[PDB]
Amino acid sequence: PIETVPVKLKPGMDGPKVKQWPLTEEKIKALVEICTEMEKEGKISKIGPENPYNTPVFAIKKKDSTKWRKLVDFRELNKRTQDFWEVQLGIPHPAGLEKKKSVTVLDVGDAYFSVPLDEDFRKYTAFTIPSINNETPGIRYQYNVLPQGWKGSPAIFQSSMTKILEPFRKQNPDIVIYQYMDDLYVGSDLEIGQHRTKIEELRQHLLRWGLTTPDKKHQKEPPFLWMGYELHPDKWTVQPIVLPEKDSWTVNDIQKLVGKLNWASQIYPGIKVRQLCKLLRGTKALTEVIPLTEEAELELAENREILKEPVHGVYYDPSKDLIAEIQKQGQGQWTYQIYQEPFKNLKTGKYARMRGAHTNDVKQLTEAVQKITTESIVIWGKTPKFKLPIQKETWETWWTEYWQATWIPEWEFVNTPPLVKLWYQLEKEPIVGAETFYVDAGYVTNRGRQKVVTLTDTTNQKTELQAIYLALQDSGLEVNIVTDSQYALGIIQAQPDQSESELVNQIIEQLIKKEKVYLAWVP
Amino acid sequence: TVPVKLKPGMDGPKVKQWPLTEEKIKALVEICTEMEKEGKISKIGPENPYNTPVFAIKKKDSTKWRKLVDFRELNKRTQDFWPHPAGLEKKKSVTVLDVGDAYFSVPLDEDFRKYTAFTIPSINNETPGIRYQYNVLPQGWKGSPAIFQSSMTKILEPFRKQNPDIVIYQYMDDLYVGSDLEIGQHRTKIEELRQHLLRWPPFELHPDKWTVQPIVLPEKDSWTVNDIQKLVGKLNWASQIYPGIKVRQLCKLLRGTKALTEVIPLTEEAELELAENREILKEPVHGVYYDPSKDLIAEIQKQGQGQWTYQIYQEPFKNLKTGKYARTNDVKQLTEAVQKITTESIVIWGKTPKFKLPIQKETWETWWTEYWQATWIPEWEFVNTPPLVKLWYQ
Ligand SMILES: Cc1ccnc2c1NC(=O)c1cccnc1N2C1CC1
Ligand SMILES: [Mg+2]
Repeated sequence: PIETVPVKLKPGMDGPKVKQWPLTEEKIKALVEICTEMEKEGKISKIGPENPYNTPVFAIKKKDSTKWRKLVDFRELNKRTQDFWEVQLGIPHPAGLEKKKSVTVLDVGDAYFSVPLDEDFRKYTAFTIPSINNETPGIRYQYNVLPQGWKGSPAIFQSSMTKILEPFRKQNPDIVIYQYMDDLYVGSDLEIGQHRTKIEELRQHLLRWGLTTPDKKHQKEPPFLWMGYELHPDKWTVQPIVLPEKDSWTVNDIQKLVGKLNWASQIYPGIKVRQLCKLLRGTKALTEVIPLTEEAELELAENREILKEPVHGVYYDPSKDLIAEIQKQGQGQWTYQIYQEPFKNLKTGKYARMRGAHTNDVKQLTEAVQKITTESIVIWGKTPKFKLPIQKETWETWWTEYWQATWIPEWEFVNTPPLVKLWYQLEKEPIVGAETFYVDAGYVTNRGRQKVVTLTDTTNQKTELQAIYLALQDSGLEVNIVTDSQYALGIIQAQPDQSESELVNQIIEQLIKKEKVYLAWVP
Repeated sequence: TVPVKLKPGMDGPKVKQWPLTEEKIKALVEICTEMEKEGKISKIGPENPYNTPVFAIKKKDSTKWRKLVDFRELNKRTQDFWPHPAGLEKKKSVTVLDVGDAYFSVPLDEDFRKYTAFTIPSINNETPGIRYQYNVLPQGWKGSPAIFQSSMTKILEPFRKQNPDIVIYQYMDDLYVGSDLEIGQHRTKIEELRQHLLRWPPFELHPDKWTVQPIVLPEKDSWTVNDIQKLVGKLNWASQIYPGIKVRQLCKLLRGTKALTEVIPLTEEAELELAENREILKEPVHGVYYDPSKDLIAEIQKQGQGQWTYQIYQEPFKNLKTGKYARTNDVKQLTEAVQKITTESIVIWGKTPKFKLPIQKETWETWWTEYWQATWIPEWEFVNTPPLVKLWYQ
């Protein structure tokens, strides 16, 4: 039998003492039956009138049957029970698996109910079964195995399973086993018959510990649907997504659609939700109907088309390098694909994250590269070689002018428009013969010129960018601009090419036009 | 074993483990698998909810991997234990030795081992991940050096009396051996130590040269309006520290709205002011001492071209030190610098400082272990340094 994990109640706290709520004589009987059987099988044990601890239990009817099922409410015990090692939080991504010839899934029945419980804790698992007679006291039991509904069950079960699987995994290094709650996925590259044979070996090995499973005739067959994917031993995809076909859309429908569309972008390239998402602006209710604009209609149509024919993800071949390729698919929009075999995606994706109010394509591209890097280490434990639409010269330039540090693993330029570039650069030294503008809601120039305007619905730093803006407008191709705004300075010094602020964008527009622009700061 | 406890009320750490590369993981397995065989660590069960992140760094001048356990959180939650050489920095040259293996020969209080739990993750969460805790004193833990102190004096006793010409300071897993002897007569007494130590440890600093980069003003042939403006702005910023700095006279050349590039001859009155301003900056401001009761802060600035700048203070502007580091890639450099500054900080004050790094947390968390080599890990946060500040240094 399996080792017993030492459980303890949270510090200071004491076991639960919840009175048992009333139960119909009917339910009382059904329970005495269920519990009497559990006591015969050793899962629970009649205890003495000494145990003060108690947990409420009630009966539930199971679909199809006159029979009732027992349910124990272990909330309080759960509150008073220690914290355990976090039951697996992270799940594998289909794209990190290596293909198998055969993959078999197995359900483990009698899961918890087949694993010993720490002897010192069993006294807290106490529950009482009310007797039908009024003068007679109801029977009290406690658990001897992991109880369903208890805090430490999920973790202690997995713990045990892993131990139980130790040998078998050792004797069979050619077989891969992923444990997920009560399921077990088992893949191998053995021949059909040999595979089925090994499965049976595993089945018996687990049963040697009282763990039951389904026989070949009863096992689910591929593709297996899991965590939103549709898995084959050789390929993977997201489970079939259907797009609504209607002329009345509510905010609810649009949000669900966009959500559904995002999910797909990890395998279906070309999916876009920019227009659908716009339909969400200013919405008043989840039930508000928003007419689809002409562009949203076109978008839905292309996605619908993209989704008509399925596409599959191939699995990770650990013998091959990982290649990552990024494309700019619109302002602030990027798309990336990760493959090993030239154009047989292990997976794809789209990054649209803008970090900070203002930014440029280089920063963004670089952040996209970091996001992908992190993602790969997680799925394949190694970083891909990148294929980028930026030239080394360009990157390097922006790199050494930026105050923040950053890295980019091995990467090769890929002449695939649109190539990312910098639309402008501030002179490093003031321009000779270029007029000089001194801004402070107006400006004054050395050439005698000036102008002042008033502004409403304006914030303090907003007027600051206004001055600079006006100056750009009124100046020639080359211009020197002097300001006391540390704020505006940074922004522009950052050489952004895109922004939330319209004002900034216009300034950028001006900036792109000029031949030479020198910006200076003064207290 | 010694009954250690966490600072009152405090519970154990539960730090998430930053994802690792297949390479580092394989190394950590080979290593922990081995520490298990030798009883230094043990697999733990679900009844342990604690966690400390583990990493794998490579040793310098060695092909072998080293397990770096980030006990930063645990060290903060540990109780305090109840002397830094005023002259370790004075010393001509100091060498650093890793005596971490000293601990792996001393037990850890049974009821404390739970707190040292750590995990070796698996690629793409395909397996549950290997969980262990320590049985011996773990490397990197605040308690190890402390608990091992006795046994450490009982062993440095002979060399200390035999060679009272060399100062020996310990800091966690490291040993700072300083002296003024010849570098050959040094590298020797050092190996004479590596021997007196094996009698019961792999690897010059020269804290003598560690200089305080003063603030500098441009020395120009001619001075344009722009030059003067950058000058005034910078000076003005520094007047915050050295209140004797005046610019009144410089601002006079800047009246009106001249052309940025217009060259300006400097008035007699003005040229005499700059010189005074220059003199004032030649040395660090007076009356700025190190308060042991305050955290040491360290800020870095990317100067560009593989050049960086740092300052170590406790209060703003009141700098205990300032430096510059120069050459790779941005990240490699920043990590090497952090360490260089941490060492110096240790050597001079005996405490690591708190860094303010100019880089995205994700980028750092990603590559920092590719070039880290120290046995300790300083505290750190990520910032967005302004332009003006960076311009006012180096
Ligand atoms: C859900 C899941 C999680 C992790 N790995 C796998 C699976 N399921 C599979 O169906 C699968 C498919 C192809 C290759 N490995 C797979 N398996 C591995 C076990 C053989
Ligand atoms: Mg002005």
